[PDB]
Amino acid sequence: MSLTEQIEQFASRFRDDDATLQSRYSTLSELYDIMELLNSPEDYHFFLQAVIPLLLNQLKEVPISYDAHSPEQKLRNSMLDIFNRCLMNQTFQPYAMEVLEFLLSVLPKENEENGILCMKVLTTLFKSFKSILQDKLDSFIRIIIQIYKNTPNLINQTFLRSSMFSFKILSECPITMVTLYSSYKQLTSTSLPEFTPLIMNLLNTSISTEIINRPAYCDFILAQIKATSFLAYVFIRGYAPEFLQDYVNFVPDLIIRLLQDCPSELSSARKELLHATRHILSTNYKKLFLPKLDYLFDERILIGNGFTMHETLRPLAYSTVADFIHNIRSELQLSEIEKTIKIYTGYLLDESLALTVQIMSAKLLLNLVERILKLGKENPQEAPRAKKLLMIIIDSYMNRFKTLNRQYDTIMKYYGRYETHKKEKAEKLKNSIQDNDKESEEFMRKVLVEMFDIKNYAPILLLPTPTNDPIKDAFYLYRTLMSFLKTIIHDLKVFNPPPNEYTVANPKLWASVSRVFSYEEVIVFKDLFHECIIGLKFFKDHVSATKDARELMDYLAFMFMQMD
Amino acid sequence: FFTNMVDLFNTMVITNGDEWLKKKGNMILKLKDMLNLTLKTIKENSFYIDHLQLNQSIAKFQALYLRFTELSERDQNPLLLDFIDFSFSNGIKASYSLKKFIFHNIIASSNKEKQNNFINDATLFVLSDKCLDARIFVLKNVINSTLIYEVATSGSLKSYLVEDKKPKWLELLHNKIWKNSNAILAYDVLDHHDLFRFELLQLSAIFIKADPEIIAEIKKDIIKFCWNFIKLEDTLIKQSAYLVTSYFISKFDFPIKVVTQVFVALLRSSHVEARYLVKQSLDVLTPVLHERMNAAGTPDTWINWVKRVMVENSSSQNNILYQFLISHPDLFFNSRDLFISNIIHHMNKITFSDSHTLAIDLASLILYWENKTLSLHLREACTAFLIRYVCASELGLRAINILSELISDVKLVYFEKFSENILYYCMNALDVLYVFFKNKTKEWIMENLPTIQNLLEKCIKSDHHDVQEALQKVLQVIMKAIKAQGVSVIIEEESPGKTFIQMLTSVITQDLQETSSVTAGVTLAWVLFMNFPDNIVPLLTPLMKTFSKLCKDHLSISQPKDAMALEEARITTKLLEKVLYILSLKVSLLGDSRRPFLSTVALLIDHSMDQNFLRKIVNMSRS
Repeated sequence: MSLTEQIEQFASRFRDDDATLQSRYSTLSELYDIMELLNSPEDYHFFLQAVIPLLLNQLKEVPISYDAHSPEQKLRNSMLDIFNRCLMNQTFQPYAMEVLEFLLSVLPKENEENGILCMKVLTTLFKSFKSILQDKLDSFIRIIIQIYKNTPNLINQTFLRSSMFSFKILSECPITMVTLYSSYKQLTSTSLPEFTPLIMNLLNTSISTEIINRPAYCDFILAQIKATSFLAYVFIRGYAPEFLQDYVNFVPDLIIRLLQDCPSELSSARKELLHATRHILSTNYKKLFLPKLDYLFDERILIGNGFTMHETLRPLAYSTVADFIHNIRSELQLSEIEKTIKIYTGYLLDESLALTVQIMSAKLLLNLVERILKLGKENPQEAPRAKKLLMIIIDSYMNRFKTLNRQYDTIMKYYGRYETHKKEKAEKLKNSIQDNDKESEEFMRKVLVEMFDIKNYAPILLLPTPTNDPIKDAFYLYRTLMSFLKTIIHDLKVFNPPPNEYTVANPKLWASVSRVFSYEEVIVFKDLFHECIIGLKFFKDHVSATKDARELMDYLAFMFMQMD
Repeated sequence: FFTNMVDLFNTMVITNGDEWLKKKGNMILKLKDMLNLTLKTIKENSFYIDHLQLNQSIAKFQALYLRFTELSERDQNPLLLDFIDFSFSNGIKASYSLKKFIFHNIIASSNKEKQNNFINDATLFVLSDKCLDARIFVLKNVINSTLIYEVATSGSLKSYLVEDKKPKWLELLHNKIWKNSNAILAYDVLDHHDLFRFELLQLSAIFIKADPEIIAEIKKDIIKFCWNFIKLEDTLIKQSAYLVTSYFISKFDFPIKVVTQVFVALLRSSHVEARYLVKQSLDVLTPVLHERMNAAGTPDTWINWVKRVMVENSSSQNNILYQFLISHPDLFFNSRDLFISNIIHHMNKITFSDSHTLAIDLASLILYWENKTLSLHLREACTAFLIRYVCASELGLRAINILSELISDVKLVYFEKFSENILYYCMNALDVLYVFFKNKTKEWIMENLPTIQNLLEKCIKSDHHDVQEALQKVLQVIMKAIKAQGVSVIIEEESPGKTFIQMLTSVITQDLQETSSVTAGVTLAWVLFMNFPDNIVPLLTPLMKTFSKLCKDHLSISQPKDAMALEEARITTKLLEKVLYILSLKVSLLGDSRRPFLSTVALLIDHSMDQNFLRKIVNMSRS
């Protein structure tokens, strides 16, 4: 049935849908019963020349009346998602001349399903353009411009759903961008309601909810914000072909504003909002003026609105903020460095999120130790204040090891499962069809504590239990953090007090190893040695030691050689 | 000053066995006001914040506070007062210092019954707005932790309530459950942590999954509470509410209309973040939906709903959730057939990534339907998919086994097109092992002998300058092909193939200059000797020649024990040496070739070898 044989399946239904209330299976369900999935390398055109007049006569009727609850909306959406399912390699203009007349009719109206063809039919004409060029690039692109001119009327009538994701980008764009600049600037740099400046009088700071009950509808802000996040996502692509002008300092305040008023009732828009933020911050010159205008203080947990979907957007947002902070590394004075290690040590010691984010936070503190050393080498007056910072971050390393060791026996329970789920998954592999080890002998011999575990018994699990190797993750964490600790403890040798007070006969031995510490620093060093000795129980058998335990013992020995 | 006061009090309690106060607790409250005052002083004046010594002092203060709290007669108020103490600041929990005390709080079976009292003023701490949302979230931690600890390592709510004796907090939970009306004032009152509503949802899920039969007057409040969560706009709360209402309507109190509504709401518009939730929800809901839909005969529309939603989002990524919806239960199927063409087209479109393990579980579904019986074009469609997948490259061996069972229930030579060419040769060899074995199953492989002869002529002459795995894996299909009951009643059709492969062994044994030509002759001579008693008996002296070459480069690997690199290409020579032993030994019809062969055998006993074939040659001397 991959031929013309489908036509006699609806040759009796070749006539139009008369009495469209109960005729919901006659003509519209031709791509729905069986004739939608069969193979068609060059089998479409045996019936594709019958679909276009049939669907054309379907689209001649069924007018723009949207308010009635489906006397005709069913077949309307049926031909709508017929138009997306069809893939063609020929006769593109018979498709194109019969779709524009409806999208040129729903310019100012968007309420009660008023013209939701457009975000599908413009994408299908984009797909047919990307198959082969139809030299029609100045006709269909004007309708979205008139949408943009209608948006002042749309904001004045509300005292939306543009969906511009592929609507202006065609991967070549041999056109102007100034009209695109004006259509972006007519809605970006405006107060999106007339009430957002008057909620900043209570800023002493941040708004969790979008608006405190000022708009009665409360669904226009949701759609308008969604569309604003769409456009804030889509103007990033423009930066690479040509430099954007006429405004350069207007993006950071709108970024902070859109991060402040994303709704807590949805979580999809924050994904591409943070994606647009990291696509801005992946550049070279845009990431310089942005930390000044946010002041690195609106880059906190305000970006998680509603605490039931700020658990999947955690690693993305933390990785983008840390990547940008590692990218600047020169604008930072000591106060911003204190403020960022104070939050990233908390990200490291947070048990609720993944291991990779904790490793990334430890890597960020290791990247900041060079800026701390250089800033302390600049002015010696704050040279104690830098040195105590180097006793904060390694203290968090000592805490992280401690957070592993208390889970020790619990980890062992999962390791027991990681034996059995491996042991029953390697003895099902010896059932292979291979030979030369059985037919050879056949031919020859024929002639002759549940504390962390309580989270895993919740009735709403929300995530499957992991089956990865816990000892491999423990060895990864121990090796990475002990290499970082060796680096920072060796780098602490530049903050020694001058040896004239101790008046040693050999100051050439000083400023290399011998130094001083306070009481609350040698307590941290004692607990570090204690936790590193305890942590060698993960790497036993389960001068006769394993290789990973021997490597960690070399790290622990070399870590304490450069201490005083 | 705070560190000095804390370690002075810690020294005064260390020098005695127990509290110097003798569990009085008046200087400890003075230390609590000391901590609040130094936190306010460090928050107003911005001089030097978040030190090492501040954190160590707070750790010591929590240690002595929780040391006093486990050493008193009224443990119920100062624990919640400690939760008040760090409402504004100071961490979210003392990790394995406060939670260790709470894990002591969860005593097994509540013999003392202090914990039941704790749960009482705990839920009074929850309902009263005497603190911010973070400490009520820690109250979620303690309450739900002792509840699911009594659920897990005991009977499910068998010790707390026995004949409605001392509930003592469930009526407070009734007062809590009744306030849910008007969206539990979520819009009216601003709460910024959504862990509270998830706490309440999980608490209802504890009561539903634990024991819904001893309680019967609470159930309407339970279902209206878990149904008010449906009408929200978030996704994970919505699917958790779907999960808990499917828990309830799988337990008992079954309605007729809305179970299909929650079913079609479950299997429609489910994105990536809530896949495990809808997996658990469908795996709980559908075995009772099957048995309560079939209470009346003709309603079987719950397959038609899956068909409608499967053809709705056609050829997209969200269909895969339905593709392994029908794979986790299977006994509620083999009643439809358009499913088969649907999943065959889906696996043929998804094979060309990393979701290959999905598609095999599609095919493993189909065979499970076929053995359930004990179309036509779809047979050759799925076998062409299986052959193309196994020659496109664990789970490929599962594809091998499933095609081997499926053939016996394309059948033309397609492998003429089969660097990665040697890998395609090996996968083609593994395919032709069984696809020649599973057709014409009366030892009837003679009609296609010229076609398969020209197919395998480009790989029986393989090992001239390339790897050994091609011959070592085509050996099995040659061993299957050259057993055709001999040529004594049939026409000489296998006989030209036998003469051709024996002259190939001849011309490859005339090449003795490298260690690649010596393998083909001994392998094909061994399969001819295994599958036929007659072999090249006038041409047995090149086997002696290659045996002597094997001895004289065993002399080259005598003074080293092993190779540093390329270790396999010595033990495979030892393996084909064990081949050539029995091959030149089991026939004793040699001419003048017996004495140099026996002198090489004595030389093999002479120098240092491995025991595993020295025992083979002493068994051969025993024969």
